[PDB]
Amino acid sequence: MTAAEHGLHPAEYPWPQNGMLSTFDHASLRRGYQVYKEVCAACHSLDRIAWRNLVGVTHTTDEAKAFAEELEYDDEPDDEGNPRKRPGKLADYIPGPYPNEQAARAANQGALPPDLSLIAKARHGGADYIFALLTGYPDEPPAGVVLAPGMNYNPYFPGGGIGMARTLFDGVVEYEDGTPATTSQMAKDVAAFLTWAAEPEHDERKKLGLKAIIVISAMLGLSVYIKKFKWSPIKNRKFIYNPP
Amino acid sequence: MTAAEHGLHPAEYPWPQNGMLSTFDHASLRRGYQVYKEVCAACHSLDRIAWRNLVGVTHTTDEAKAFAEELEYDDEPDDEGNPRKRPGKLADYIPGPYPNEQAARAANQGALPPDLSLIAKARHGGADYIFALLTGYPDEPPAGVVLAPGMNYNPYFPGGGIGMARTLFDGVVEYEDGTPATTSQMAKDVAAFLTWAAEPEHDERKKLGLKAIIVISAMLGLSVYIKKFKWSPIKNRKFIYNPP
Amino acid sequence: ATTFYNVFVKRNSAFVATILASAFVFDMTFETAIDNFWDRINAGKQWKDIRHKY
Amino acid sequence: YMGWWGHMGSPPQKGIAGYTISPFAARPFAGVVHAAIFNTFRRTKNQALFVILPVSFFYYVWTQASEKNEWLYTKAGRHELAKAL
Amino acid sequence: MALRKKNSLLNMANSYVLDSPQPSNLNYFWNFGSLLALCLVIQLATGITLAMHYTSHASLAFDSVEHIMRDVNFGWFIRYAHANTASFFFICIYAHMGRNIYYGSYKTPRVLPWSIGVIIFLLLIITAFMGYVLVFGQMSLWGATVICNLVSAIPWLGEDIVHFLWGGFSVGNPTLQRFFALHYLMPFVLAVFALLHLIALHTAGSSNPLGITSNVDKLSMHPYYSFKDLITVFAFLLMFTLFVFFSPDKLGHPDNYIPANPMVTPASIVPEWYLLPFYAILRAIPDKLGGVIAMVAAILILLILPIVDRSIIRGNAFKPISKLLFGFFICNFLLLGVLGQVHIEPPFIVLGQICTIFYFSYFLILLPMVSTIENIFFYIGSL
Amino acid sequence: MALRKKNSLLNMANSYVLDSPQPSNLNYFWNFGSLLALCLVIQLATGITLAMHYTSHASLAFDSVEHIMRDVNFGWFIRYAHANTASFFFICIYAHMGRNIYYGSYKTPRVLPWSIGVIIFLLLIITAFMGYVLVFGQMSLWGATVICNLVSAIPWLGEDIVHFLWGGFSVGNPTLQRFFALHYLMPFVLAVFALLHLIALHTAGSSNPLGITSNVDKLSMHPYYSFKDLITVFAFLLMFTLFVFFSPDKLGHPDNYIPANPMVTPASIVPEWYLLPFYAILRAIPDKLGGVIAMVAAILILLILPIVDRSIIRGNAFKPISKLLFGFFICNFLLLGVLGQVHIEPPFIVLGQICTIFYFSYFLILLPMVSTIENIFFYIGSL
Ligand code: HEC
Ligand code: HEC
Ligand code: HEM
Ligand code: HEM
Ligand code: HEM
Ligand code: HEM
Repeated sequence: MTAAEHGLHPAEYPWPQNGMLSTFDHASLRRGYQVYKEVCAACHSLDRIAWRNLVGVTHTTDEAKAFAEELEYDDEPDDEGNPRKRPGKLADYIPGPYPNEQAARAANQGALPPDLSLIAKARHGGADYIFALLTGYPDEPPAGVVLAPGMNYNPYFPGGGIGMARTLFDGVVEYEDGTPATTSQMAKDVAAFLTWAAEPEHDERKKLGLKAIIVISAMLGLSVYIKKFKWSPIKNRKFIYNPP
Repeated sequence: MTAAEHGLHPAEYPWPQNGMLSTFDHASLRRGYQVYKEVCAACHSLDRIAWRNLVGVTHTTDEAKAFAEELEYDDEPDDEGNPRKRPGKLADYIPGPYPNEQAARAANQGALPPDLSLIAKARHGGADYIFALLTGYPDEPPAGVVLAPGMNYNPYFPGGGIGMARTLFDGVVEYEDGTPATTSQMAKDVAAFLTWAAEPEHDERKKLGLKAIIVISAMLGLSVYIKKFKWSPIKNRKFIYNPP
Repeated sequence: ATTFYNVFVKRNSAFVATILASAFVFDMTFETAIDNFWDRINAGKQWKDIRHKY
Repeated sequence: YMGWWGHMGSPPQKGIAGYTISPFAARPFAGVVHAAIFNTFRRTKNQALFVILPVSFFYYVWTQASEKNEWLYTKAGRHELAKAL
Repeated sequence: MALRKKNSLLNMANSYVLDSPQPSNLNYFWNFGSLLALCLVIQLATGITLAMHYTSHASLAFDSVEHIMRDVNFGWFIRYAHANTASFFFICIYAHMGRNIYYGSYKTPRVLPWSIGVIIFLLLIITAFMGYVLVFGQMSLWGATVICNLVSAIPWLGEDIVHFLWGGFSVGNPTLQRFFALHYLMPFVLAVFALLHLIALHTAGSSNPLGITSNVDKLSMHPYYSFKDLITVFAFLLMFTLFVFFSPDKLGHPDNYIPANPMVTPASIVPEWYLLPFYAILRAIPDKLGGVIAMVAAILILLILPIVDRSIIRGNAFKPISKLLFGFFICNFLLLGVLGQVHIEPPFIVLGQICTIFYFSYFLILLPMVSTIENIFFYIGSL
Repeated sequence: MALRKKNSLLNMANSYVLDSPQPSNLNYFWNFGSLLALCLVIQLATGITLAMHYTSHASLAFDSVEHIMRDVNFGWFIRYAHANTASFFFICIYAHMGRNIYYGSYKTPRVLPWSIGVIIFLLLIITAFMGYVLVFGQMSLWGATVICNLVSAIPWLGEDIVHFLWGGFSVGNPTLQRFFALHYLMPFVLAVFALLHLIALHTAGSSNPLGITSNVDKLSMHPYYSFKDLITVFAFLLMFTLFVFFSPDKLGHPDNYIPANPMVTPASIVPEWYLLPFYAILRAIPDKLGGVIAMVAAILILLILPIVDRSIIRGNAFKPISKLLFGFFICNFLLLGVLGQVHIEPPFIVLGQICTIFYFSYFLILLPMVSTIENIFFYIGSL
């Protein structure tokens, strides 16, 4: 295939979580949630994440309950069987911007903005792809590219023509921790956040792996000693043959 | 327990479908659908039956499509993602009178009229129980029975106090086949219809059973001949013993 | 050192008891040791490190 | 074709005397350094060709094919691609 | 040498189903073993088929069973076949255990096949209990609730174990999905144990109704017992046919056609008919934990038959007193079954306790006494 | 006599895992058998566990896998363990088949274990294909679509058979539920065949790397191969750990994290990596039916190795030319694997065909020729 049809492959950036012993930077995760909430959530859902998932990752229990309680969710019908709404609870999932696919496509000139809960696992490149894509809109498409109407040129997207316009510009977010909200900073944070969303076990998984590696390594070393020990009678065996 | 707490056990009526070789009377089934539609459907759903299930049992394809097309069902959203209705198709299930349990209970002084798709299997007695219950409202409760408010006395119902009032009265239905719509006739028809609804395979099942009984009987007879044939050398064996 | 063999190793019942008691101790101490190690190499990154702001 | 202990199906053995020592009496890692270096080098040297020849050939084949394929789908390779289809 | 003997794989088959030397006088009660194998095969075939149409999620489970009944071609047959064969499996297993007890199949040298058999019986109970839950009707749910609450009796950890079984704080979706997985698995485990008890038996060979050695007079398994097994296969299939085609719900509880409702409690929560005797034994003991122990002990006590039967003679064919005692034991086991489904009311409360005492005293008192006395009567009686 | 020999059940275990006489010179490539058994055990344990949390209905399946990843305690581990072990299962099975081909384990007297092994290999492929579909991501759906459409090639009945497999007119809910049931079952069938091939092997005993008889010098399976098997178990677990804990998605296709969408077709539909060589063989033949036959023949042709190997010597340890030919065969099989995942473009089209011709010509031409020639060289060479 042409390189265009594949998309340019994203650079390997040194994410804090790259590295066998490295967790996510939770401060970056928190910043990234704020980017999701103020920019991406206009078009993209995060349906597999519940408010409770943020607790003790990015937010305290209280902050997350506050986020839940601001929204209205469908309750069980009342006693006359009429529909009712209730305020959100931590068990509720973060609600999407559109009620269905058709509404989503209508608002985006036919393109359907994917749910972002898994997008870091669902594209080759992961965090790097999300970072490259958000930051990789050139001012002008390379001369000779014909964009379909409502498409934007982005070399990292396969085919080049992406239905999502550039959305991160310096200072679209005001971070609550005083970090300068540059395009690059926001893309890094949101890409980290989405990576966490796709694999929330990441931190625990790598710690258990460290324990496993250590125990299994020691057992492997000992199994070699024990094998050699038990086999030495066979390896050391000597013969004397006297033809009869 | 007291007999009251159990409910009076319904008589064994001679249903056309009782009998190893007997089908439902389909004319009765059709009449019974008309009773369901004009009396019971006000309160009771039949959610497991689709329009297509009536075809070639009680109604032709055309009659059933006519029934489906009179109703509105939820379609897929339109292109602006707004909800839409469509006319019914044969694949659609017969729709219920109430949107949820709460609405059902509110309309029935707290009692929830059960779905009737399985009610013939779900009560001891089956057709006989449904027939006995519909026809078994006495004019006056036996002296000394205290009914809870909104309950009606019916001895066949366990405890005696049933939230469903008497509903079949002579001529509430006008049958399309000219059969006199007496309380007993309507109860018999609707009870037959509900029995069909619970076990729609009934007719086919009994015919295949007849074939199975015949084949398996013949195989059993032959297996006895063959066993005796093959065993005769062992059964017929004779010994002569001469102590050595 | 004969003494050590005689007490902990000679009887298999004693040897298996020793192994399981050692596994208990190892399991508890290794858990604690890795926890501390993990927190040092991932310093300022984890929720416990930023939680104090809230 | 194989028996069991005591009647394994060996031709009769006579006159082979077999000697060995207890695992507790031996050094399990005796001469490990010599083996790990010299013995492994000997065994690897003797098998090297049988691995290197097929690997190098099929890697070269793949390299040539992947490079041609890449080149055909450039601007420069437009004409050669048109002929190849 | 013939191929069926030469080739190791064929020879294993040969040793079990063809050249296997059997006593020449096995009566029809030796046919339950093959019927149980037939039930196991029917259950695997129908079960795996239902699994292709059933959905384990609690929101869909009951409806998936209705879908099988109504929409799937011959779904009604496969469902009823599976449900009814579960009943026949227990009729045949009780018959098989009855045969074994009457004819002293549990005595040396057959203690091991007997003891593995007791485990097969426990696995069958677990399998059938979990399968019943999968329908997720009212009896499914309430039966799971009350049976799993028995584990709450285990001291100290009981409550924690129940929450662990349920995967939750009540019977619900997690419980249903795990029972699906285990119900699928358990029949394969059961098949392995069934095979083990046969392999164990193959060292002694089958017992026979006289209780003497058959080493003197053997018959190949095929063709003689092959063709004799066909008769009961066709008799079984006739009984199967009458239930599955003509009365598919005679052995069923109507309440299982009402979807599970954790709020409404059904009138009477009873297990499936084949577990009823154990349920009666449980009710007999007033203490919760006592009841559970008694119920388990009612099965595990079968393991002591090899010890408590003191007879020098194998089986009951020639023992008039043992035959009478056995008759009473069997009828009492049936009475326990009946008392398992009555209401906890006078006078059945006291009666249930008396039957439970009779059940245990058979193993612990009467069989050891009667078998000792008959030994003496045979010796003095033949002098 | 010792209990492990006296008791029939223990003696069967004893004969396989303890007193089993093994050649005293098995090298590390004889350890794949036990690794495959370990994979099979891991897959059973993790698989049955996933089944407790997975929902087979197409409306819920993908979400149930997300629920396992996100909500179930250690669900992430059990899911990744199951998914990665499926890859390791194929690495080990190819290694095991490679060992068998190199050392002539397929020659008399071991044709039967070899031939049963070829069936095990087919069942593993079917098991792993169905398991992949259960996720119901994009690759799940599109892979099922394309692979099940191959059956459309069967003349006359093909279309009807595909609709029969699907239970429908496209891959959807009925297909998913049936694959769940069968994917659960197939590993037990696979375990039975694995056991059969061992029983078949036990008549000849294991081959050894010299290809001579080991009847002269045997070693008990335990403790020597028990402790030697531990080394590869721990080496395997280290490799397992690095994948499952540190790179759980290295062997995966990202597209399987997008829910199945019958509208959107993924860029490239390729099977899981371990099926790729067969996929390359299929693409090589232009005819639809031809392609399918070739793909099946690529597996079934292994059954003719016992015939086409004309050597008087078992295995390749002493056959320089056969070793070179084997090296080229293995590397070609890997090239086929690579060409299975490239796009159908020049120059890979022609290359794929040449590799496919080389694949078949190994069995049909080169091995018979080379083995005949080496026979002559050994005889003339040693005169
Ligand atoms: C107002 C619209 C809009 C906003 C704001 C928006 N997106 Fe999107 N996004 C889209 C649409 C539409 C697509 C689908 C593009 C297509 O398929 O052509 C999309 C696609 C994506 C994709 C996947 C592209 C692919 O490979 O399929 C990612 C990742 C993404 N968006 C992330 C984000 C992040 C991160 C933000 C903001 C921080 C963001 N989006 C803001 C509309 C938006
Ligand atoms: C306007 C209300 C209403 C009408 C009309 C009605 N029902 Fe009912 N029905 C109920 C209610 C309420 C219950 C629940 C009674 C209770 O649980 O106390 C019920 C219960 C039943 C039951 C089951 C009783 C049980 O055992 O749980 C059957 C069967 C039944 N109805 C059938 C019918 C049939 C057949 C008709 C008419 C041909 C009918 N119903 C008409 C309200 C109605
Ligand atoms: C799936 C359930 C079972 C199957 C398929 C099965 C099958 C068989 C078969 C085929 C035989 C040999 C023929 C026969 O005597 O009928 C047999 C014998 C036996 N079974 Fe079972 N069985 C099962 C369950 C049980 C149970 C639950 C027990 C005991 C509690 C048991 C104990 C025995 C004994 C003791 C024998 C030897 C009897 C004898 O021949 O004297 N089995 N079984
Ligand atoms: C000993 C073997 C088995 C026994 C005794 C058994 C028993 C049962 C029972 C009693 C039920 C309740 C039936 C009902 O009332 O509807 C049931 C349901 C079920 N069983 Fe089994 N079963 C067995 C084997 C299997 C196997 C191997 C499967 C394979 C998956 C299976 C799958 C099912 C399914 C899916 C249901 C639920 C659908 C239904 O209720 O019909 N069963 N089983
Ligand atoms: C689940 C898959 C399998 C398992 C668990 C398994 C297991 C084993 C085990 C334990 C042995 C004995 C020890 C060894 O040589 O490694 C063995 C030997 C053998 N297996 Fe497998 N095997 C499997 C699949 C296969 C397949 C796919 C084949 C052939 C295509 C095969 C053919 C053989 C042969 C021919 C032997 C005898 C080799 C010899 O010792 O010389 N097996 N297998
Ligand atoms: C030889 C044994 C087995 C192999 C090779 C195998 C292979 C696979 C594969 C490749 C998948 C796709 C995994 C993914 O990417 O997520 C899978 C999924 C699955 N397998 Fe298996 N499997 C085996 C045994 C079993 C068994 C015994 C069960 C018991 C039910 C089972 C249950 C499942 C379930 C529920 C899934 C779907 C959940 C998931 O994707 O993780 N597997 N299997």
